[PDB]
Amino acid sequence: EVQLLESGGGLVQPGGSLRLSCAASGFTFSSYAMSWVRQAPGKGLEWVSAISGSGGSTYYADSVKGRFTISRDNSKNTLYLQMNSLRAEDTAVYYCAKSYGAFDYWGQGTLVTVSSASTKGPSVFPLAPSSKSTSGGTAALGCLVKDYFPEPVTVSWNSGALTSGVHTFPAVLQSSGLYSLSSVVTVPSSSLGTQTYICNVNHKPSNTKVDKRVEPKS
Amino acid sequence: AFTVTVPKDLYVVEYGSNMTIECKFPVEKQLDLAALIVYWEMEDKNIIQFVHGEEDLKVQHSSYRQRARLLKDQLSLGNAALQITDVKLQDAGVYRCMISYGGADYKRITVKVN
Amino acid sequence: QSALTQPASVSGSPGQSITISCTGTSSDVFRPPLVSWYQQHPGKAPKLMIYFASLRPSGVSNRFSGSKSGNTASLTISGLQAEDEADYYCSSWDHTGDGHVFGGGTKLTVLGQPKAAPSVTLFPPSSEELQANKATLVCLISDFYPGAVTVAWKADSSPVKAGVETTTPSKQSNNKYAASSYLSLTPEQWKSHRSYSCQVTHEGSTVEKTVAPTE
Ligand SMILES: [Cl-]
Repeated sequence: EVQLLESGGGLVQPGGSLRLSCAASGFTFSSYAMSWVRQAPGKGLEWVSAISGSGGSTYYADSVKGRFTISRDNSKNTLYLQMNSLRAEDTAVYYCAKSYGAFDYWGQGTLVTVSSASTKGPSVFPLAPSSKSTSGGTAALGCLVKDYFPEPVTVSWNSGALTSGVHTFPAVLQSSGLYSLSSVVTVPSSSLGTQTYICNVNHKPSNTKVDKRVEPKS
Repeated sequence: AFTVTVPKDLYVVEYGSNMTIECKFPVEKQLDLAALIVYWEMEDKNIIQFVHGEEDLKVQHSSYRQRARLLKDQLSLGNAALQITDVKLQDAGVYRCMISYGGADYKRITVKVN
Repeated sequence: QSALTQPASVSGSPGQSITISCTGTSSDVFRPPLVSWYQQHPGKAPKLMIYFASLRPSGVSNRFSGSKSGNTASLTISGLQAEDEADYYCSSWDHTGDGHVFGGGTKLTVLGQPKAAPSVTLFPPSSEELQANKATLVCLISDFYPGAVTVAWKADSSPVKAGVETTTPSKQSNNKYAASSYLSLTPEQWKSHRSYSCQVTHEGSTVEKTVAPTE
């Protein structure tokens, strides 16, 4: 199966540099032209750059000409975007796309945030289930991921073993310029006190990985 | 700059005869048909779809069924050649070839039937 | 400013046709026989629906079709389903045949959806957070439709306008909406009230949850 995995995103200060990579598999990489397409948070798709199958021809949107360079390694099946002289306007999710008449395959994207604000990892606090209001049927417990920058944070439960009934809410950008989110899971009220629930929070920009055990209060 | 060219933009054909119209595209000697897409259309009716190294006849419009074929021996030379057999008066009109092989472009060819 | 022009939004009842138009600002940006269409669901990557104005990739539903007329391209969706709610983008190859341009996108709304009341969950500050001399009340609102709510906080009968941060509602996978509201307070404020309340109003119907230091 065709796979395109982007990597390299994160927080960059304005005027700084970043290199994105896209590992391709499942097709003859050197036979296809490849592109980078970006999307600013909440906005539309913008084509950035294209490169021919051999790497001999490169094309750029006028907004990135002279600052970004597209390249490829046809032996490692990898596509690159070297970004220099970054500006706040370049903040976007960057997608790797295979060109075959049209963009038939896209990667899942990598977020690039160009800002002069400093990184801050989150503080994680459990949202304990109400053993005060037990004997019903379903109980809700969570994880509060507070005061981080920049986006994103990933949250999983029991290292990926618990996926059913999990709802991770979109972050709130507060007036401080910091984000905060919560992840909740509804479980059988009969499970509490016997079943272990741990939220796994990862905030790659700050190298913060936190595991928090959520216990019923009592 | 991917460019498709036509040796002729107009063909005059006799009723009942066979006709072959061509579009040319750049080939880099190490031809990979898995990257080539060839599409032929006449007045919004699908004629040919050569995708993934295979002619997809499942989408062919009724009149062009069993009469229209892409000459696959010419693809390796950079030639998209559409052969239509037993030409009818209804085959007169504007045809277009859309080719993708890295980049993409298209050309129009008019056919007149006597 | 996108080189191609499409409608900002399109709305329509289910089990019905709907057409989104794409057009250019010049020949160097828009060539109808080379138009592609993409579907993008919330938080997901774009998906190719139509290429070469009318060709459908393997896997794409026969309900999706494309056409062209003059200097115009169109995406038609037949037999509208709720799962079709997504953003749609058109794209074209440029005059050179190497670069690309995109339309500004069109948000598709399927108008049949029945009203759903919000499910509200309110959490008090955790003991661990209180130990760090901080306190945050967490109000989680989900499964509501349409996507518009107003949130009000109360400190045992008094409206609280300071320290409140609320998200704009976001579309969930089931096409309903979610939002969250956070109230920041000092541990002293949390312990100096009988209780705190999160009150959410949705289509003139109020859903309230209350939490207290001893509950
Ligand atoms: Cl663009």
